[PDB]
Amino acid sequence: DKELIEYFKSQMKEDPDMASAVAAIRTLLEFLKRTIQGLRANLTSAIETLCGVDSSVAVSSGGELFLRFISLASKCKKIMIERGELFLRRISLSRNKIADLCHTFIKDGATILTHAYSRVVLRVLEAAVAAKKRFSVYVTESQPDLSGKKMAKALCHLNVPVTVVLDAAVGYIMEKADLVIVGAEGVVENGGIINKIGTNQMAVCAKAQNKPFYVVAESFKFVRLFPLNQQDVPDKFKYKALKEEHPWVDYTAPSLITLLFTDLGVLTPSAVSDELIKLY
Amino acid sequence: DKELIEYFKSQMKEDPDMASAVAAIRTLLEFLKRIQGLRANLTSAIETLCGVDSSVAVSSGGELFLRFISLASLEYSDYSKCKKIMIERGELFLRRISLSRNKIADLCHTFIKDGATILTHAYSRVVLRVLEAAVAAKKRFSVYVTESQPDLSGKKMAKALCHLNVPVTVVLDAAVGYIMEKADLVIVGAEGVVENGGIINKIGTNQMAVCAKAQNKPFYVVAESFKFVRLFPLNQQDVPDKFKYKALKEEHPWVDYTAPSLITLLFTDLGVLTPSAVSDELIKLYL
Amino acid sequence: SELSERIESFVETLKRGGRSSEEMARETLGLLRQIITDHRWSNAGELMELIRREGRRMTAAQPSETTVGNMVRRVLKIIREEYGRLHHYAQLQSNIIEAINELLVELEGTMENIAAQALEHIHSNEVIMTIGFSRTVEAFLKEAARKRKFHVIVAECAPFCQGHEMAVNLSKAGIETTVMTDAAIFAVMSRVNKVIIGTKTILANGALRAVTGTHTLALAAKHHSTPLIVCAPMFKLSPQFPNEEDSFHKFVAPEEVLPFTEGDILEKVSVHCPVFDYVPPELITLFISNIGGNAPSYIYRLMSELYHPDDHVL
Ligand SMILES: O=P(O)(O)OC[C@H]1O[C@](O)(CO)[C@@H](O)[C@@H]1O
Ligand SMILES: O=P(O)(O)OC[C@H]1O[C@](O)(CO)[C@@H](O)[C@@H]1O
Repeated sequence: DKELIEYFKSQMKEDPDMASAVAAIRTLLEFLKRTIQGLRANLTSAIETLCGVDSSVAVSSGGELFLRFISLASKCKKIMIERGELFLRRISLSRNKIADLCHTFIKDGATILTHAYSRVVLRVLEAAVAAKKRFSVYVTESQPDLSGKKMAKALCHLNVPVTVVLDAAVGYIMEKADLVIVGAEGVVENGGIINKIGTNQMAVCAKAQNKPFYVVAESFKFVRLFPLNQQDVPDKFKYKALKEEHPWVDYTAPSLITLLFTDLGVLTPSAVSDELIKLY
Repeated sequence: DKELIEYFKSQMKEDPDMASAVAAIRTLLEFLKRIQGLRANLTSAIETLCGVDSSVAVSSGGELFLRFISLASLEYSDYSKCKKIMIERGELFLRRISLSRNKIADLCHTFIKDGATILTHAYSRVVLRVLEAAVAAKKRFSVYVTESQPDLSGKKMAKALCHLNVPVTVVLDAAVGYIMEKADLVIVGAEGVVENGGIINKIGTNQMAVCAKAQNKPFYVVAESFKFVRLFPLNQQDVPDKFKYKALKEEHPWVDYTAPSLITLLFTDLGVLTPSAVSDELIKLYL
Repeated sequence: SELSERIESFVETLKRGGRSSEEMARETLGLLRQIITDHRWSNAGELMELIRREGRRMTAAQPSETTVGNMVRRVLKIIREEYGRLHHYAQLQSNIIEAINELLVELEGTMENIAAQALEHIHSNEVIMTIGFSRTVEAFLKEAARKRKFHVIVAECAPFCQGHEMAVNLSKAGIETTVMTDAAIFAVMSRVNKVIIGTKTILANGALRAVTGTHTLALAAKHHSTPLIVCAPMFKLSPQFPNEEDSFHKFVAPEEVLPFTEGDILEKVSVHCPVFDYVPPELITLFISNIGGNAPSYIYRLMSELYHPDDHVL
């Protein structure tokens, strides 16, 4: 109950490249290793405490799928841990599938524009330079955590011309961008995405100039929310935990998104919804 | 030639509320106090003054003064009589733009509804005056201001606007598209108004406007008469590198061009203007 | 053998370009039916490798002719679904054949089922504007012309003026037609009530690769908010997304655009002449299929029940 939080923090510690939701799944499944009737009640408390320490959408989404990817099977605890281990085996290969689908969408000599920092966009570009494509990356230093500089330092090792553009200068450099690639922190039920603050005005500018806005999310980031504006995003997700507002996420409408390169194949935004309807 | 720069810096020092272009006007007018080679001296003053500030307003505000005095030389020619008609006409020009912000405030504060919630960019001594006149007319509203990296002028504005007892929020620079639905209208102060009626303001004004037209929020610009520059950009590259730059690689432009389709109205000195109307006025300010 | 020589005959005809799209799909089905009959294969795996290899060479012959690739993928889906329901199976060689025959009668009725929905989308005193010469759209406009009376503007496609024979075909059936010059699409767009076009290929996101004027057409249709109907059957439905790695453009000789008699300036001028033009799905209103009239945003689902996701890349 308390060892769960420190074990989740550990699963952050020995690998930061592993996603937050995947860390939640790993600590959740290791909690499942330790009556099995109504065990959803035990795991729901684990989900609530795990979303307490991490405010991200993916932790309360990917953990929700594991609450029901084990509950689609309905002793049964052994088939539960077997199917859960299969679930973990098939989300360790998400970023590779996304990279394989998405690096073919980057033309040679292109000039992409990305946002804050994401292990998926970084992997898309890592696979694109491994396919002997050459391009340049514009990354916005996203306030307040400055993870644009972290991405550009993590992407300069790939020998890519990367430019840490200002957070305000998206509308300036949007015309110098062939395509926009962002990593979603959660994909809501209408096909839009919930991503680090500033993704929305990246999209709104991009559609103002008809630049394709590509999103590279994963399968476990499919959350059941249906926002209609930036109000409808819950305060659980926006606020991470001289007056200042300071959210950390904002909703991007599905009309602004050209394609999603999720784990389960390339989707139009309209193709997201039944991929949530199927999981129900 | 060097004391010119020192005097311009002094006019910055003992007057921070005075605009950069007005400081250029004052120091250039004193340089005028010290035939047709004098026009060349004033052009050199333009070059040296724009070389140390590089704002659009300085190279436009001083450039109208190269024309507001040379218009009188079209009427008559002399050697020292022309210099004195120059100084009594330049003093009129200079005292006719000391009243600019008040006129803009009187025109624009009637466009803020009671209980509104405006959104503004970095720091404008004109937007601040529009809101100062709007609270002096017993209107109450909310102000959202972006902190507007790299110099954090939004925090300076919100510190300069909290004394007015207005609920002001220093929103993050990335979060314009988030709070944009929480905004009834957008008021920005242009650093220069180009020939198509669009504006050149601090970086991030463009995506404030593009979000605005995405939600049909009115985007109001409060510029002044001397900020009417003769440029005609077609994209963000067409803005000169004189104006964009004040000096894992950083880019940092400091200004960007806002298209005139994104602007609802301009509250300039010389009346409320449609973005088309600006072009006429520019013709009238250069024949 | 007869079959092998017919395979390279088909491949070389594809390369040189020597027929309509429905005939292309029918000949592809006949060829693939022959491949699965006359070759010897133990189980379905070897035959899927064989079909995949031959589809790879027919696709690499003319990559912009995707009807043959689509029908290779449809046969592959049929193979893996008629082997799934039996899971070396003796009757499998028969079973696929019957499904292929059920595909070949799904074909030769594609144009009738698209033409049946003509009256639901064309009204009296309408003005319709089309671009190329597609047999699907002319049957659509000639089934609506039996009952109602309307105007059709056939904007010719400039390099190969092929809207000329379309407007000759339509004027013989009594539709009052207008031939345009392809520069006037934005001009006459104000009058036009619906735009009904055909495609070479419907890509997997609802976008379509069509005759070279259709994007310049769709932009005008979106500007005037004219609905852009697309009449295209399910062999023209290809599971490829518009990626930059694969080239979807086809470029033909510049003699179609700038003739060889120009002379010395031809050593300096770079003439291109593409024949296909990408139309993004947000400029489309409907796809009148042979199974209905569903929206572009449904096309992904039509992929999942036509082609297996392992068969996308061959
Ligand atoms: O690293 P991930 O899992 O791709 O997260 C994607 C998004 O989540 C963030 O890292 C935090 O919001 C964003 O910077 C990023 O866009
Ligand atoms: O109103 P001011 O102080 O004359 O300047 C207006 C604009 O110029 C800047 O001060 C610098 O670009 C911006 O902060 C402001 O938007």
